[PDB]
Amino acid sequence: AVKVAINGFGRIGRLAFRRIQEVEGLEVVAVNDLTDDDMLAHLLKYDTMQGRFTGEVEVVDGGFRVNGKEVKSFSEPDASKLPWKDLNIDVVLECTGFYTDKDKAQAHIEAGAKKVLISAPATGDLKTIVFNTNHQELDGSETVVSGASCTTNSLAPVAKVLNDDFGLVEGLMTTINAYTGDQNTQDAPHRKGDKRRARAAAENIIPNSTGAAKAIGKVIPEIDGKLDGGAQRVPVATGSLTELTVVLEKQDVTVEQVNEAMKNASNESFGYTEDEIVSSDVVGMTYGSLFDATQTRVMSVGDRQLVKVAAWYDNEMSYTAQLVRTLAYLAELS
Amino acid sequence: MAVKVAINGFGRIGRLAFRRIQEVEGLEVVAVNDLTDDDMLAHLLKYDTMQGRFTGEVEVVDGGFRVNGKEVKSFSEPDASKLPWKDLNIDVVLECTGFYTDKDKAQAHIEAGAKKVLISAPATGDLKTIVFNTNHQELDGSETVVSGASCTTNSLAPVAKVLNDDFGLVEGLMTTINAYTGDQNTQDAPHRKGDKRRARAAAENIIPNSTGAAKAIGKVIPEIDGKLDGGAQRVPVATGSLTELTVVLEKQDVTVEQVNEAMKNASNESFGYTEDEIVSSDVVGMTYGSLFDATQTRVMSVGDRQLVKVAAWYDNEMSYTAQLVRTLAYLAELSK
Amino acid sequence: AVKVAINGFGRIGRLAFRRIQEVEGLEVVAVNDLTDDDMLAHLLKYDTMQGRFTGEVEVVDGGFRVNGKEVKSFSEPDASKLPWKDLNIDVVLECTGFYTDKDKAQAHIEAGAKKVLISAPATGDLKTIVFNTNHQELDGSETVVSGASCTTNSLAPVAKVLNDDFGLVEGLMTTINAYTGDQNTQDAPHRKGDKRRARAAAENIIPNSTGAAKAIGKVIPEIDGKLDGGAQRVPVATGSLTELTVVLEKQDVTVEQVNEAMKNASNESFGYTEDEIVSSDVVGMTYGSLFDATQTRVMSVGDRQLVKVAAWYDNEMSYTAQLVRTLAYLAELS
Amino acid sequence: MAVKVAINGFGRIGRLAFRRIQEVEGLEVVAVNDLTDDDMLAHLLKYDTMQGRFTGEVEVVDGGFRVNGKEVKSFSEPDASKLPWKDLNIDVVLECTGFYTDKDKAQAHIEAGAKKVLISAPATGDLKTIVFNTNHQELDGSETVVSGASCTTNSLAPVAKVLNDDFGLVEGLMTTINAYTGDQNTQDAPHRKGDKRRARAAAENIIPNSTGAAKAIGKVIPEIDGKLDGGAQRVPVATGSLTELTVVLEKQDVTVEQVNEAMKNASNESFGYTEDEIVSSDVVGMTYGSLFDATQTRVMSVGDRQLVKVAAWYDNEMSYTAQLVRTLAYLAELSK
Ligand SMILES: NC(=O)c1ccc[n+]([C@@H]2O[C@H](COP(=O)([O-])OP(=O)(O)OC[C@H]3O[C@@H](n4cnc5c(N)ncnc54)[C@H](O)[C@@H]3O)[C@@H](O)[C@H]2O)c1
Ligand SMILES: NC(=O)c1ccc[n+]([C@@H]2O[C@H](COP(=O)([O-])OP(=O)(O)OC[C@H]3O[C@@H](n4cnc5c(N)ncnc54)[C@H](O)[C@@H]3O)[C@@H](O)[C@H]2O)c1
Ligand SMILES: NC(=O)c1ccc[n+]([C@@H]2O[C@H](COP(=O)([O-])OP(=O)(O)OC[C@H]3O[C@@H](n4cnc5c(N)ncnc54)[C@H](O)[C@@H]3O)[C@@H](O)[C@H]2O)c1
Ligand SMILES: NC(=O)c1ccc[n+]([C@@H]2O[C@H](COP(=O)([O-])OP(=O)(O)OC[C@H]3O[C@@H](n4cnc5c(N)ncnc54)[C@H](O)[C@@H]3O)[C@@H](O)[C@H]2O)c1
Repeated sequence: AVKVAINGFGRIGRLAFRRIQEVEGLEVVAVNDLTDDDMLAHLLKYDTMQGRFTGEVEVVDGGFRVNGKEVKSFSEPDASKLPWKDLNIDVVLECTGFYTDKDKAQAHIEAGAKKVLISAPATGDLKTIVFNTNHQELDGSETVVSGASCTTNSLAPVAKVLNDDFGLVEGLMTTINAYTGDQNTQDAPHRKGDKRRARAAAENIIPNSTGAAKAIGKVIPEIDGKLDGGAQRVPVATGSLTELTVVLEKQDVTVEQVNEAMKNASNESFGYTEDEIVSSDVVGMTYGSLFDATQTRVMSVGDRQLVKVAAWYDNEMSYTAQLVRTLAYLAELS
Repeated sequence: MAVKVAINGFGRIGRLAFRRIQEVEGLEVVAVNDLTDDDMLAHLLKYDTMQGRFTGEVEVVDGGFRVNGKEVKSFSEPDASKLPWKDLNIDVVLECTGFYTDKDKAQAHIEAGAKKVLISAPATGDLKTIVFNTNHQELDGSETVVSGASCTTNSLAPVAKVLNDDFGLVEGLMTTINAYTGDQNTQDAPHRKGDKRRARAAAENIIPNSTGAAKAIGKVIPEIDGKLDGGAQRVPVATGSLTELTVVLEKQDVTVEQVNEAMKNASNESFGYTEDEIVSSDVVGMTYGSLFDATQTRVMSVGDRQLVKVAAWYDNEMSYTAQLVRTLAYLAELSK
Repeated sequence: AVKVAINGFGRIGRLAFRRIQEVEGLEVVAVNDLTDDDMLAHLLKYDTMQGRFTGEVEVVDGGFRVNGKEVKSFSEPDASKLPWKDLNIDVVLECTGFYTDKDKAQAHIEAGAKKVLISAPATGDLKTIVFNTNHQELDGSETVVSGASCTTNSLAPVAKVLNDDFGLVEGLMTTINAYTGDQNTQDAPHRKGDKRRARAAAENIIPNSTGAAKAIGKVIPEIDGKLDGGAQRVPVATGSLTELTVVLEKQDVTVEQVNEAMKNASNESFGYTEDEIVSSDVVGMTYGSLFDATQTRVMSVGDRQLVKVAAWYDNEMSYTAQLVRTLAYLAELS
Repeated sequence: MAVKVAINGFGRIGRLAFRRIQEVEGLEVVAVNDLTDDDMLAHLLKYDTMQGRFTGEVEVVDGGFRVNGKEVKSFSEPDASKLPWKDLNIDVVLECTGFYTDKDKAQAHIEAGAKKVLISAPATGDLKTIVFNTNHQELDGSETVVSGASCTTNSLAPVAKVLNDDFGLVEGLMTTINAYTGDQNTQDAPHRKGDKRRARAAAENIIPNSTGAAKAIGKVIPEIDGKLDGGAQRVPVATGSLTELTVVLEKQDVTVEQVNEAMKNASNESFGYTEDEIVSSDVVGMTYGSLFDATQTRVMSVGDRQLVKVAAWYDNEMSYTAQLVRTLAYLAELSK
């Protein structure tokens, strides 16, 4: 099996570990974080939104034992010091939020890992990959790769159908987002100077920036510059919805045509549903994006139309399932 | 003398309307009707989860409750036409039950003796739909049954009016991000109206749902009839809401700055303006019908083709209630 | 298989349905509520806290199809008008909350059902059963039985051990409960005139009465009149905790003896944990009561002691698993 | 003439302390220290999710920020000993960071040049722990570092005292059901202090946790040292909490009426009394250190053997803060 190390055993690190248990060909041999084994084992076993871990977890000498398998743990904040060469690490899943750039994540390679897959958008000379939208741009020789964001993974399959079938002129996005760990429990100073992420995450509708639409061109070059938008973070602990309002080249577009084109593009990353679901129904799903045909709207005034659509994602598990798909493909290629 | 008001439905809107009326001279709530008893009516006025403790003294007496010494008569009658409005010389009934959102049905109050009825919601039939400081001057005194429009309508109207007047509205789509309300279930359970989404645990979900606010904007602003549509996303905050509007405009080369300044230029007691990075809890209890947020203004340009996007905050409770009460005073002032 | 009808397809009724899916010898042939089949099917499929229905559901003619089997559905508020005679109903699971009385529940018997199991405490001379505490008091000649409350199923096995091993003098219970459907979404008149249940469920700590401790005599006669207490309903949508503070006859009681006696009494209804869990970790669990050893406390001043303990329960699934165990045992008899 | 206060840690307690001090004559906040900039400090003072908007004018100026024509200097210095307290003539530091909850560590402020330190939390080392209107009279003017106790301790002490004074306290156990606080994570994550329970999503769980409030009550009421213990359940409300106390007493044949009356007679500006069926949102912003709720009094009698339960509300924020600022003024007033 391909030997995987997880840097940052956080929400995405822990869910990625869970997901790897169920993909033949991949094995997590080491995790790194900023805490002790008592805490790491505990957070794997118990999960507020994603539920109890299936098998058994026991703290052992150099880390913890998950269903018979030993996993080594470390507490090394500076990634260049990690014993990656000695552990023969093939790929590092970079999930800390502190190495979101090609040169920063290069620290893992210096430590002896063959490749790095980052669990967020990242700056620098690197590929940004949404599985089943643009993973075929990987060739196996890449050393540092981005897995895009949760919002990008929800958006890209949708935007791609809109453009291929109808011709995208322009569009604006609003993502209605579960609150995340970069927000405060109570109003307090925010480390990044963000006066809105400073506010009590679970008591507020909180506007915030995102680059998912603005930077879509990294994933779909032919629509680069044609989208923008933002986020509204709201008090659900996981599960999100991307709403996209577009102008198209095709004229007299109907709801039926838009829904049908989306259904026709469905696969393991891109879901399709006509059920009147709500956000808790997407908790733990493995679709990168779940297109919801019940929310499609076409506004027509004379010859001029706006098309609006919406796709659900579990910002946690949807993204994680996409990340682990891209992980296996990157390993496959080499 | 003071305009004599009766509140039908001492719920969220009715109780807040009562509180707001204590702050406004010339209006007096003389009577309250609901489906409960005085112990409960008094308690719910005294204590309010989102809107805070009531400022005054509340005391249960025979026939109702005393508020700062002033007697309020209470009744527990579901059939509006049975109410003693003649004897109490009612001038306007604030209709906040959710069960009389129609011209003919609301006529029950007039039969019972009231002069006028103001309905706390959109309403069917041959009546005017009013957002204070957008189209309240369309009222001419002849009206006996009026709609105060919806919370979402009151947030949207002044925004849409500026967009159209200054830039020419071609078309647009709205999404409103809404506090959950009493027509939703606490736990996943069958829903009275067969709505499979309002059926779900209100404070645990992002819940899509319909709204007539954009579709029916033509009733408040005729010149844009049919040019807006949209929907809601109901989320787990107990009050406070945000309206996002994405539009196509006639004027070309529009900028963020131009839109913001135009919004600011139209500000008043109903239509507020802010450049502060506020969140939903900051508008709880505010008395603006709509609070434009200049920080959320965006412009997408691809060649000569633009989308323009704006957002205005509203406390679906106090924003709407403050507007409802301005319309009430105006509508009663026309009778004199 | 035993033919079951479910009256009230609500939180308990739907979860009992799910649970009944994995019990050979038990079959739901009919459901009754006050809504249409579309609503019923949808709420079976999708569940906010309990997750997606594991099988698959389809609306048909006079009810719905759940994995090959057909379930008849009705919309009859008056139970006496139900076709229980025609459908040969062996047991009605009474989950509406409107028939919590021996004589009231008799309507199902007149309608042609053989037995009624009520999913709550109920008045009149009938047996109140907590599975694995007193289900052997059933002899199979009973026509109407109560499955007790959620709190009673959490409290009974705890209380039994305390009395058996230490002798109960007297105690007070406080349960910290998930909010439930008898509460309002927003501050509003309450149907039962309760000025606390009238308040916004998910935005408050709400004190409220409970008859679980006061009526513990129905399940464990030897401690009748020895317990009382109340509830504090808080904003978690399911998952609850019972705390009990007692005076005991035995002297010099220690935390360790208490915990050891609980672990010794453990079974499939009464679990034991030394993990530092929180409420979301018991969501979906199948124990009626999970004793939490980390929460045991002993106060001593001279020879005088207060002993305190706590046990988790998913007021939803914990109760439901217990109700379905009682259903199967009750049905096995005549 | 004004006493010069510096607040170290402009957090939940630090900010509300600032607000409170605006009602106390002869007390002025001249300086604030934290880990951020004036943009952020000014914004968090203006807008408050649970306690509501600050009404005064706040603007960012060169040395810090200006509040209603009064200047406050701000710093961004994590090391208390490096603060310019001597230059600023600081009389008392209100230590609200959570990082100096120890006599010797808090000494850094004195070395920095502050005359006194009042810590907004329980604190280790050789110092007094003070609940205003329970034991503030213990202060004799020569204290250099003082603890203002915990929120729970302030809710508990006036209750424990009445019970002992009027009934003779044998022993008791406590559960406090608490609003979640900033020492908890928004989502399940490693916890900085290794606490596997505070590690969990604060707003989605009932979370058991320790509290020294009952166990360390002897520092406040010496005559009941060692007679109380208990813990906490942290639940998803953002502020507002309740202390439940179950006790055995020496006085026999005790009634709910005797207990409630004893509590009422003891009531003052620190210890409130209610017979209303309130919930947690009703105490948000209250200024009682403790609000006794007579509706929750219970007496369990089996033969001649009794258990007595009582319950007192507190806003863990404003109740505690109001108590801290009372102890602040009294401490400042000593030696004058
Ligand atoms: N949570 C989501 O919905 C989501 C979705 C998609 C992508 N992401 C991205 O994934 C990353 C992690 O997000 P998360 O929500 O899991 O955050 P998290 O805080 O839950 O996880 C971060 C973990 O990294 C650890 N860590 C921090 N610095 C470290 C260091 N220097 N060395 C080793 N460990 C360190 C922390 O202890 C923590 O356990 C971020 O880049 C985020 O943008 C998050
Ligand atoms: N809550 C909001 O944010 C909001 C905003 C704008 C408009 N509205 C509208 O105002 C109306 C009330 O909304 P709410 O949130 O206050 O609802 P609510 O449920 O809180 O209030 C309705 C009240 O009316 C009473 N009632 C019902 N039927 C009655 C009858 N037949 N006779 C007398 N009393 C009766 C109920 O007991 C309840 O107290 C609805 O039409 C709603 O659409 C609500
Ligand atoms: N929710 C819990 O944690 C819990 C736990 C233990 C016991 N219980 C008990 O179980 C019962 C149901 O509780 P719930 O939480 O599922 O409530 P619920 O409101 O979710 O379900 C009740 C269902 O019964 C239906 N109903 C009401 N009247 C009816 C009638 N006359 N005929 C047919 N159907 C009718 C309603 O439509 C609803 O779907 C109550 O007695 C309750 O006290 C609930
Ligand atoms: N919030 C409550 O309910 C409550 C009640 C009573 C007591 N307390 C106590 O008060 C203290 C603060 O609690 P809080 O809830 O306000 O926390 P908080 O996190 O909201 O505030 C702490 C503030 O101090 C700042 N800070 C941290 N280290 C600093 C440093 N070394 N120098 C300067 N500033 C620093 C932080 O940036 C933050 O703004 C804690 O000891 C807490 O236990 C809290």
